[PDB]
Amino acid sequence: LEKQNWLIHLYYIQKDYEACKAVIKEQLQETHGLCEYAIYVQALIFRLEGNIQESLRLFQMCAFLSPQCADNLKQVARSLFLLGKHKAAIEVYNEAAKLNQKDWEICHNLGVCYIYLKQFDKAQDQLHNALHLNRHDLTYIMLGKIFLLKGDLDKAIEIYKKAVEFSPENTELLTTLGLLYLQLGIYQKAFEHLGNTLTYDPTNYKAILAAGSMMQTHGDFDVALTKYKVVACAVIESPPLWNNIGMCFFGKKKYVAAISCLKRANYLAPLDWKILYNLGLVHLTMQQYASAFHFLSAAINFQPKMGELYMLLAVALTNLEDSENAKRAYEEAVRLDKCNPLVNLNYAVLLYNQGEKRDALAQYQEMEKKVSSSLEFDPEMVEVAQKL
Amino acid sequence: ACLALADFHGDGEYKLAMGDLGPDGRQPRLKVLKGHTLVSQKPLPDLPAAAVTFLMASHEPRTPALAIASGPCVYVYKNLKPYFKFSLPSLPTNPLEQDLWNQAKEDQIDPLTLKEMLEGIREKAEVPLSVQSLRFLPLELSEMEAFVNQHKSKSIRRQTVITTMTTLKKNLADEDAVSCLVLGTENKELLVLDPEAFTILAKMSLPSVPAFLEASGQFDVEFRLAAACRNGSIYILRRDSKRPKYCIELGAQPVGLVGVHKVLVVGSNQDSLHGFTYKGKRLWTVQMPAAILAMNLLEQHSRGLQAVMAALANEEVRIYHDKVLLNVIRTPEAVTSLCFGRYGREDNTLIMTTLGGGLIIKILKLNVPRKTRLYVDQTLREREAGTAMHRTFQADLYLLRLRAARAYVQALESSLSPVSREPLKLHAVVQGLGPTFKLTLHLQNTSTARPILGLVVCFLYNEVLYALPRAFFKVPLLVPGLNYPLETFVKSLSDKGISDIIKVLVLREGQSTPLLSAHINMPMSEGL
Repeated sequence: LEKQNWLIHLYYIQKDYEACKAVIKEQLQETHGLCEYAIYVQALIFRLEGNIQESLRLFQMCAFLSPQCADNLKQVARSLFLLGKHKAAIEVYNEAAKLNQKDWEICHNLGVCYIYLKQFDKAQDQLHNALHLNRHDLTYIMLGKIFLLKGDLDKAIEIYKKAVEFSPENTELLTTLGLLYLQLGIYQKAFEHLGNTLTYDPTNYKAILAAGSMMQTHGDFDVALTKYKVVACAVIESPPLWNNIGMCFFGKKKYVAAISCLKRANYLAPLDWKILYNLGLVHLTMQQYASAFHFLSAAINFQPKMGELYMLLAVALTNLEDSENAKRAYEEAVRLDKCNPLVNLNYAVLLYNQGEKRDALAQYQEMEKKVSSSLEFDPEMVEVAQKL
Repeated sequence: ACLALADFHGDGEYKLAMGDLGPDGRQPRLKVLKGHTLVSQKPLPDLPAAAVTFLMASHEPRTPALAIASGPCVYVYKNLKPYFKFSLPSLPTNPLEQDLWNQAKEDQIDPLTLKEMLEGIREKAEVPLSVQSLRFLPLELSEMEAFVNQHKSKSIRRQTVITTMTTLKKNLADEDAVSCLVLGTENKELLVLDPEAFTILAKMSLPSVPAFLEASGQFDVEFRLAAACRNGSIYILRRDSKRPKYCIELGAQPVGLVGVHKVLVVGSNQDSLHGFTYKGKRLWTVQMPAAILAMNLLEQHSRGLQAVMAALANEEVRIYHDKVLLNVIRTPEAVTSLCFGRYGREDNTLIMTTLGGGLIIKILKLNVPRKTRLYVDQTLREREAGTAMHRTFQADLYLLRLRAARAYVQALESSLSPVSREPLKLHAVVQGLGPTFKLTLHLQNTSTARPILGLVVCFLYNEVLYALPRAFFKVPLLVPGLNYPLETFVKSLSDKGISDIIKVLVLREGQSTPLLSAHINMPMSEGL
């Protein structure tokens, strides 16, 4: 039934897929089927190509030939999971498990299936099992993904740290842990892990982007600009890179060369609220007030539950001969803002300039209840205080 | 003689060996000694199946040579028998082959052995509860693998096709302190069962995938095993799965690993010679014009390398001298492994592999944009007249919302949208010049899981210009997710070229308002 089993494996092993197919066809024509390894390798070859339908058919045939084999059921459930059907993949992995209760692949694949099925208790427990049988990097990644989707990074930092603890050369783990450090207050260990990644891969785009972001946050825009120059040619048209480059050029008072990059990034992604907010902010700083309102209103229509957006739209409306709209926009902002006193101070400035001086004190007290680093929000804090 | 692997009968002996992988796992063509000629004098082997690999040893006279038959654990070779601890396979007696040829060994390779000889097999049902070998080698599926009305029993799984063999020798006299048993199986495990203890406490595999160059790789004198990934990334998984940096030292797939008598030679996939040492560093530059298939090396010391040949994809012998290349030929094909089994001091291997099965013995800084005066004048106008621009753009946006809502309502009235609860999508394609055009309506139900039972299509045309055979027809049950092409044959009747629009209305059968519509400008006729 399987005279030339090895030759086929050696041809498939060397990424031939041409002589291996001929030997498969010859073996099958001679044996009239029942080879179970001219069908298996042929299905694996099909799966290597785009096709995942004939692979499923031939894995079905291989399962029919050996009804009590766990690997064939695993392969059939995997061919299912490569398509969109995850429930059937789970129900075939179950049968593959009731023939073998000691392998990590079944548990890892059940985890990644229950992930697509939004069953997080079963996925979490199955992936814990997959760790306990044999710890692998992809199981750690899927568990971190579960703990990020379901809850908070408080549960993901432990898992990613334990993962990077062993086999610390995986760029994905290092970079994701660094990103999750950025997501929290820690900026130091984030830099540590991003540099750890960059030692291995110097041109890692997903890590260069976050490193440049962190750099821009603490001033020193030229270092981030060089970081972006490192990867500019690899990704020549990517909205995030050009948005960060425009913010670099806006940091060092190159407002025109920042509007250029930001508009280029906006053209390549007209639905990205961050670039619209940045364009609005820069057109406010450039004192244009006609474009600023437009871009800030767009970014509002894309992310309406923000506080700074309505503040900047109201600052644009204050210089556009429309003070009632500025009033209602500031009301929206103060209702929708919680931890930014700049909105309160700017609304106090609007009120005091409107001749009220009554509710300006209310906004000043709201700001002082909210509170601290900006050099120019400090002075207006004290000037609207003493003059009120 | 039709090999899948080769061997070396004497690690330091004046002989040789081979392996047979004919039909249904019979490994009884094992060529033999008198290695001056290595003739048809072949030792009696009673092996159950094919030894999908082979190996050698030192403390014994290469007895430790392994027969890794498919579906069975390797076996140390001792002439007519085995030597196995606790996972290596059993004796010579074919456990699977015997059942087919144990009870029903009636006649030759023909249906007059089982399907037309059911005399010596309806009396003997000795291989009990047929699972491993329900079908005899002579017999075929339909009445030999389908005549299991006797038993039709089943069984459980096993290990896999052990597609490697490497063993740290010089303990084969004990055969237990040769603990290295490099079994790179086709279940992707690089399993190493303990030698003479059979514990396989550590079964970890650095392959992470299928192994192209699983063996002949990690010979460190301190036993650092080398494994090759399907991806082409070469791992450095040492003894008891030691952790070492995995070198990715290739651009293409490295499916050419080759031992060199101090280091582990690997072959670059894209016509590049592969040179490398155990610390990642590719020692050698490219030396091969085409894709090699199986390297080797002849005899010199730790500081030393004699003739280190190679295969080719177009099979040219490419003997390589330490200081220079030797030849480039046009002969038949090549192998996975050969052996310089010279009995009489030949530099050359004299091992042959062919599509035809020949057994050879021949011994021959950025792109940030620029801004001109136009830009600064425009920004100055914006800075001096921003309020009027803002106001007039807001007025224009209000008027645009008004007109867009107007046109949307007018389209809803006429139901002219080919995309419009009640999910559908239709568009009509016209094909062909000449008086007869093929008009295919691509219709699609766009919903999670809900079919649409009663729908029907009605065409509106000018009956003096186009002759539609069936200007109205029901549509099949539209399953969510499938594009149904429903085609018709439009035909131009005007002798003069006249292009007139054709409307299509998709509508329910209980309603009179079209569910949706489409338009097609019929091209010119190009008639006669």
